[PDB]
Amino acid sequence: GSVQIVYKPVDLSKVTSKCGSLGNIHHKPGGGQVEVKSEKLDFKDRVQSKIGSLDNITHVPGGGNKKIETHKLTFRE
Amino acid sequence: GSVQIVYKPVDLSKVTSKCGSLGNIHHKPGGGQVEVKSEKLDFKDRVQSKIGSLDNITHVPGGGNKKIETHKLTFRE
Amino acid sequence: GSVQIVYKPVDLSKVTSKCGSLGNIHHKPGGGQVEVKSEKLDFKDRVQSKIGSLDNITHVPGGGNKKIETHKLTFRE
Amino acid sequence: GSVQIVYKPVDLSKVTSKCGSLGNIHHKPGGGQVEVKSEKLDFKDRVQSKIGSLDNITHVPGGGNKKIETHKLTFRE
Amino acid sequence: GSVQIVYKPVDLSKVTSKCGSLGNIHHKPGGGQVEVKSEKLDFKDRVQSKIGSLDNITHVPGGGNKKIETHKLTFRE
Amino acid sequence: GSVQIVYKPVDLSKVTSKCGSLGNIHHKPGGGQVEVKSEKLDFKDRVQSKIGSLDNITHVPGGGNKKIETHKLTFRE
Amino acid sequence: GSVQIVYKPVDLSKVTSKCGSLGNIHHKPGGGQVEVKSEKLDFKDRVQSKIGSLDNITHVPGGGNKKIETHKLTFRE
Amino acid sequence: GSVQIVYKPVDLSKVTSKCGSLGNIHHKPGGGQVEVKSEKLDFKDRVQSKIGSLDNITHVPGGGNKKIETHKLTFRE
Amino acid sequence: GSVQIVYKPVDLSKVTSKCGSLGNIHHKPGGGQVEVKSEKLDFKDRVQSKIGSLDNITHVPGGGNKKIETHKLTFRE
Amino acid sequence: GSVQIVYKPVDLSKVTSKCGSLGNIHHKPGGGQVEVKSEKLDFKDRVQSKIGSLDNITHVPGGGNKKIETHKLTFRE
Repeated sequence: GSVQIVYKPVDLSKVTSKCGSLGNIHHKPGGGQVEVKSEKLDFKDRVQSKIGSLDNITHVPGGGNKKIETHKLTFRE
Repeated sequence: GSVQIVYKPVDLSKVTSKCGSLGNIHHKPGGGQVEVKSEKLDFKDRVQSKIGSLDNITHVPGGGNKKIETHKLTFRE
Repeated sequence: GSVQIVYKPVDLSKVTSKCGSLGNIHHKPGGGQVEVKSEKLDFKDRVQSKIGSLDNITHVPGGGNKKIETHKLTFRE
Repeated sequence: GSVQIVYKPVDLSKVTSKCGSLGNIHHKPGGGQVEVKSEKLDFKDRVQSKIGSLDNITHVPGGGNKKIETHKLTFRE
Repeated sequence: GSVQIVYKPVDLSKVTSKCGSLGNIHHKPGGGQVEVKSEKLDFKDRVQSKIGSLDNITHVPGGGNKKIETHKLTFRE
Repeated sequence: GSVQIVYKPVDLSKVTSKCGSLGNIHHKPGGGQVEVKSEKLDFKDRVQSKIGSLDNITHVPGGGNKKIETHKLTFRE
Repeated sequence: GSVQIVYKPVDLSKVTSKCGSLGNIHHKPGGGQVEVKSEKLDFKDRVQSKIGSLDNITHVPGGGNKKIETHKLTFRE
Repeated sequence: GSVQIVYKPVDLSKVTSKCGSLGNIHHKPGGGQVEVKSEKLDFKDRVQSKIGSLDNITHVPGGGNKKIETHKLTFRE
Repeated sequence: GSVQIVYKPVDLSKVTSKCGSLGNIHHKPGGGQVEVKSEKLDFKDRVQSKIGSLDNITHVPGGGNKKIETHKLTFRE
Repeated sequence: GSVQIVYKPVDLSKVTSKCGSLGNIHHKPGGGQVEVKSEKLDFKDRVQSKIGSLDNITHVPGGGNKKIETHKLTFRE
């Protein structure tokens, strides 16, 4: 029993953007107050906890085009 | 018993955008107050917890076109 | 018993957008107050919890076109 | 017993939009107050809980065209 | 039983962006206050905890185009 | 014409209060938002204006007994 | 014409208070946002204006007994 | 015409307070945001203006008994 | 015409307070943000302006008893 | 015309306070941000301006009893 597998995907996609002028952005967060209480904490795996945070993020990219592509081939016998 | 598999998808997609002028954005969060109470915490897996947060995000991309593409081929015997 | 499988999908889709001028956006959240109480917490899987949050998000992309495409081929014997 | 399978879908769809001018958007949330009480919490699966939140989202994309396409081929013997 | 596997995906994708002028960005976070209490902490895995943080991030890239591509081939006998 | 005026009021009043125990008071205002617009403003007298305010007052006195007493004698000829 | 005026008011008032125990007071204002617009402002007298304020006052006196007493005698000829 | 004026008010008032124990007071203001706009400002008198303020006052006196007493005698001819 | 004026007020008032124990006071202001705009400012009198302030005051006196007393005698001819 | 004026007020007032123990005071201001804009400023009188300030005051006196007393006698002819 012969098994033949051909895996030749083709991609020619394009992801572009144009923006003539970009600016004049104001970000003025007005403070705040946060309080958290805990006693026991157990993390044993791929964990990404985030406890008691006060964050401000100003994200202004001229591009920001995102492309994700995943290929997977599994063979079992 | 011979098995033949051909896997040749073709992609020529395009994802574009045009924006002549972009700006004059005002973000003024007015504070706040948050309180959380816990005692026991057990995370053992692919967890993404987020406890007691006060966040402000200003996200202004000139592009921001997103493309996700996944291929998968599983063979069992 | 010979088995022949041909998998050649074709895609030429396009997802575009045009916007001559974009701006003059005001975001003024007026604070707030949130309180949460818990004692026992067990997360063991692909969990995405989010407890006790006060968030403001200003999302202004000039593009923002999203395309998701998934292919899957499973063979069993 | 020979089995022949041909899988060649064709797509040439387009999803576009035009907007000459876009702006002058005001978002003024007037605060609030939320309180939640719990003691036992067990999440063991693909869960997406969200407990005790006060959120404001201002989403203004110049594009925002969304396209989702999924292909699946299952073979059993 | 001979097994032949051909794995020749082709990629010619492009991810570009143009932005004529970009600037005039103001980020003025107004302080804050955060307090966290815990006693026991056990992390034994790929953990990425983050406890009690007050962060401000100003992220302004002229490019910022992101591309992620993963290939995987598993053979079992 | 002789005029005789005798002005001898007598006061022995008492204003007391007793409170054995006083406490456990919670004041949690949930933010808000107020906007006022004006152009011309003229105040020329004993004025006590108050324009565009967002106030929270927590007033807990153990005493708080108030006594006001005014005497006035006017003579004309 | 002889005029005789006697002005001998008597006061023996008392204003007291007792409070055995006083405490456990929580004041947690949740932020806010206020905006005022004006162009012309003229104050020429005993004025006590207050424009565009965001105030929190926690007033806890153990006493706080207030007494106001005014005497006035006017003679004209 | 002889004029005789006798002005002998008597005061023996007392203003006291007792408080056995006083404490455990929490004041946690959660930020905020205030904006004021003006162009012309003229104050020529006993004025007490206060423009664009964000204040927090924690006033805890063990006493705090206030007494105001004013005497006035005006003679005209 | 002889004029006789006798001005002998008597005061024996007392203003006291007792507080056995006083403490455990927490003051935690959570920041904020204030902005004021003006161009013309004219103050020519007993003025007490206060423009664009962010203040926190923690006032804890063990005493704090206040007494104000004013006498005035005006004679005209 | 002889004029006789006798001005002999008597004061024996007392203003006291007792506080057995006083302490354990925490003052933790969480920053902030204030901005003021002006161009013309004219002060010609008894003025007490205060522009663009960020102040924290911790005032803890063991005494703090205040007494104000003013006498005035005006004679005209």
